[PDB]
Amino acid sequence: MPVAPYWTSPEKMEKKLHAVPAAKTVKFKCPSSGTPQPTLRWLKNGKEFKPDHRIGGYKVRYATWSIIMDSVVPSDKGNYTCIVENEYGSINHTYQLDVVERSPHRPILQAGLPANKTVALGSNVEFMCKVYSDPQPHIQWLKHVQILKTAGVNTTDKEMEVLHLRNVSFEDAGEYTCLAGNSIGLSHHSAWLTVL
Amino acid sequence: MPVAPYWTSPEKMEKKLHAVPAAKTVKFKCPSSGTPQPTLRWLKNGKEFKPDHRIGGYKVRYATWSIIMDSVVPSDKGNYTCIVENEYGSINHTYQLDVVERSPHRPILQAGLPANKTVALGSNVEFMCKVYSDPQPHIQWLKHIEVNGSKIGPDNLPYVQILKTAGVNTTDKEMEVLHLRNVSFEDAGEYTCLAGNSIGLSHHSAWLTVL
Amino acid sequence: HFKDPKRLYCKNGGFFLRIHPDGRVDGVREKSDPHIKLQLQAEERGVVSIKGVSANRYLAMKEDGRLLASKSVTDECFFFERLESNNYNTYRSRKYTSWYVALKRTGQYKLGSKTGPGQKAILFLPMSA
Amino acid sequence: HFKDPKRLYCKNGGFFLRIHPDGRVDGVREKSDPHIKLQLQAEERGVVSIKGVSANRYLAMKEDGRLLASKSVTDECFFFERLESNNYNTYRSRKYTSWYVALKRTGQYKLGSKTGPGQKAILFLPMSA
Ligand SMILES: O=C(O)C1=C[C@H](O)[C@@H](OS(=O)(=O)O)[C@H](O[C@H]2[C@H](O)[C@@H](NS(=O)(=O)O)[C@@H](O[C@H]3[C@H](O)[C@@H](OS(=O)(=O)O)[C@H](O[C@H]4[C@H](O)[C@@H](NS(=O)(=O)O)[C@@H](O[C@H]5[C@H](O)[C@@H](OS(=O)(=O)O)[C@H](O[C@H]6[C@H](O)[C@@H](NS(=O)(=O)O)[C@H](O[C@@H]7[C@H](O)[C@@H](OS(=O)(=O)O)[C@@H](O[C@H]8[C@H](O)[C@@H](NS(=O)(=O)O)[C@@H](O)O[C@@H]8COS(=O)(=O)O)O[C@H]7C(=O)O)O[C@@H]6COS(=O)(=O)O)O[C@H]5C(=O)O)O[C@@H]4COS(=O)(=O)O)O[C@H]3C(=O)O)O[C@@H]2COS(=O)(=O)O)O1
Ligand SMILES: O=C(O)C1=C[C@H](O)[C@@H](OS(=O)(=O)O)[C@H](O[C@H]2[C@H](O)[C@@H](NS(=O)(=O)O)[C@@H](O[C@H]3[C@H](O)[C@@H](OS(=O)(=O)O)[C@H](O[C@H]4[C@H](O)[C@@H](NS(=O)(=O)O)[C@@H](O[C@H]5[C@H](O)[C@@H](OS(=O)(=O)O)[C@H](O[C@H]6[C@H](O)[C@@H](NS(=O)(=O)O)[C@@H](O)O[C@@H]6COS(=O)(=O)O)O[C@H]5C(=O)O)O[C@@H]4COS(=O)(=O)O)O[C@H]3C(=O)O)O[C@@H]2COS(=O)(=O)O)O1
Repeated sequence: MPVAPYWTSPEKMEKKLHAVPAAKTVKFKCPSSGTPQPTLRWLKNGKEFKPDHRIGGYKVRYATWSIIMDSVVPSDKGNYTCIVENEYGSINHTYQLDVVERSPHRPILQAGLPANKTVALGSNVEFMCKVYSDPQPHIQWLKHVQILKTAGVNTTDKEMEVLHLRNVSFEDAGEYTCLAGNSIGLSHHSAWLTVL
Repeated sequence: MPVAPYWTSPEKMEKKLHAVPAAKTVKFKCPSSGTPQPTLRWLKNGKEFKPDHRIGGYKVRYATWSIIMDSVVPSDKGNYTCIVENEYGSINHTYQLDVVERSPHRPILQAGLPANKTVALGSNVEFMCKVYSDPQPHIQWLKHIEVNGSKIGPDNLPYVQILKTAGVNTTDKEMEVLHLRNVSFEDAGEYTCLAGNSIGLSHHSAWLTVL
Repeated sequence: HFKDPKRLYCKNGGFFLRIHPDGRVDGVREKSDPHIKLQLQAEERGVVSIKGVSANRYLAMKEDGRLLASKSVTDECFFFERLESNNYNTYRSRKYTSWYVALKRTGQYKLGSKTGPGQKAILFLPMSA
Repeated sequence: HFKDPKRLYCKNGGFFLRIHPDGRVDGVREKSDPHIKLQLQAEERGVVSIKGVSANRYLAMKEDGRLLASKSVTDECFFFERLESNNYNTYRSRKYTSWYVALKRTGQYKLGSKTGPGQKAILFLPMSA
């Protein structure tokens, strides 16, 4: 009694995108059936996959129509397609794997910024601060202290990377600091404003 | 027809010690059977385990008599015991989990070492270098030379003299300390402790002042 | 980039946190959904507001522990963003300090009052956009 | 610490690399084994000798790809120690550059001539001692 391969557990195939942090073990399954019993094969980005194609390789448990990847890494990012097929038909599902590396550290400020600037009395000057940080960082501008700018709903990160000092005076002369910190630590870069 | 719980797949319980690097997903299983169907529970170091006991918690698949721990960390190091039991008996196996944190970076030298030292002519002096490195690091001691008032060679590299090199003939035991016996105005100068692994190179210098 | 929008992929089922223009909050697996682009802003070290870019609303958790997005900010739109040791993020309400933002494996949120440290619904993975 | 001995736990079955005093090389899962304490020494950046402390011999891979431990060092006792992207280590023979040190899931080594990048046999986890 011929029957083309078919998904036996279609619901456990709903999650097409698997985003995980590195090293996490990932397993994709294609529970299917059909007589005569269908064969199961996998494809990484359309091409033919093979155990030696990744460290530790892959493990295929036909018993559960699944493929397993131990300690996944950026190199594994891609599309994986399972192909269940017998003599009377074929079916296939495709999962998307995305591996995320997290940078759990205090914010990092672009070296060199802000930059010392010497300007004419009354001029206009703008200081810059390029911040990097996985967790949402909180930037704040200081004058040596006097808080001059602080990230938040009132002052979004859009405008926090640049401090504008309009029509300066001998008073505005001094050291400014860009302080940015997240829940892991604090980082800051200073800079000197020289007014003539 | 009563039957005490029993291991159905004893072979896949052979590996009692699971050593892995952090974050790796760990899964312990205790494939067993018995009628009436036995219950499955787990224990971390004898005490009762509970999902809120670890971030992300754990997942138990009775379907396969397994416990799963995603992204494991040092805090998870310990003994894990599964207890399968019904009314006519109980069985239990215990796995050992050990997590190793890896440091994939060029070696790191203890700040401050080696240390500048000013000494009397003829004295004895020893420089020190504390290195850290997951991958086996290769330490080497150098002395910076000047072939004239020139401390730099034509290729824009520094004239140096290898003084000590890690290896089978000079094991890491004695590599963290450089001994300069009975110094002379010649020995005066800058010494460098260079250590590097497959990821990068690190070095700390220091000045020897002889009077 | 901290300044670019992000999508919040919840570990529990792969649902992206979504803010509807009407204020409803739930999840969608579809990466192309027009309401999953969120602008996370820090109000201070470790504390953020989560703003649905398209809906132009803020994710806020009410006292009963239900989610929704206000048109204007309130003390209930602030959460402790924490990069857990498993590398997933957790958004714990700074107001009702024991509850997190979470999604059920069905694409609907989960009452903070029902959220907890060992749960998969609380884990989120920030993704560029 | 890089100066203290280490045990090399092979991902393939949890076997610790062991060097017998007579030169035989294989694996043992028993962490208390008296012959699994190894002294890894660097001969230079990324290259190490692996010496069984007890056996007082060096792990060397012969041309046919079989392992054994010499009483004295030879150009065949040097391997490229590499911390792979998945956090396990691989000891690739510097001489027969395409082969690795590995153990079968049965506790015996695996001929270098049969070792390869995608294999679990080559992955090792260094552990303190
Ligand atoms: O689901 C679940 O549950 C899971 C999932 C996941 O993964 C996880 O989770 S987490 O969380 O952790 O992540 C987990 O996992 C786990 C699992 O589960 C477990 N499992 S159970 O089931 O138990 O439970 C574990 O696992 C384990 C096991 O073991 C398995 O599993 S199963 O079940 O499936 O089984 C797996 O396994 C695997 C392994 O590992 C691998 N390895 S590597 O390294 O590679 O990577 C693979 O393997 C392979 C190899 O090859 C081997 O092994 S080793 O050790 O070495 O490595 C083997 O092999 C073999 C073969 O087979 C044989 N063949 S037959 O045919 O028999 O079949 C051989 O033999 C042959 C022949 O025969 C000979 O001859 S005589 O005389 O003997 O006869 C010879 O031949 C020839 C030659 O060749 C020549 N030369 S030339 O060159 O020229 O060519 C001359 O000389 O001459 C001669 C003669 O001639 S004739 O004609 O005869 O041929 O040789 C050979 C050949 O080859 O050919 O033998 C071999 C060996 O020996 S030697 O010699 O080579 O040395 O086996 C294999 C295979 O393939 O199989 O793979 C495997 C499988 O695969 S899959 O698919 O499955 O993947 O896995 C494992 C591991 O470890 O992993 O455990 C796991 C882990 O985890 S824990 O936690 O536990 O830690 O869960
Ligand atoms: O095959 C294996 O052995 C296997 C082992 C490995 O873990 C893994 O391999 S690995 O190497 O890749 O890691 C792999 O795991 C995958 C699973 O196999 C796969 N399952 S599948 O269906 O076969 O494909 C999938 O599993 C996840 C699923 O969501 C689900 O699987 S299922 O088979 O059971 O359906 C399962 O759900 C969990 C859920 O995630 C837990 N949520 S929590 O927040 O962390 O606590 C938990 O849910 C609780 C909650 O309290 C609750 O909220 S929630 O949002 O739904 O989660 C909800 O509340 C119910 C309420 O209780 C009801 N009241 S009652 O009637 O009185 O009971 C009612 O009011 O309705 C409420 C909600 O209804 S609603 O859904 O409509 O909104 O439910 C509960 C509850 O306990 O059910 O627990 C459930 C059940 O857990 S379990 O008992 O089955 O273990 O588990 C999932 C999971 O494991 O994460 O994905 C796995 C890995 O994928 S990935 O994330 O790593 O990428 O294979």
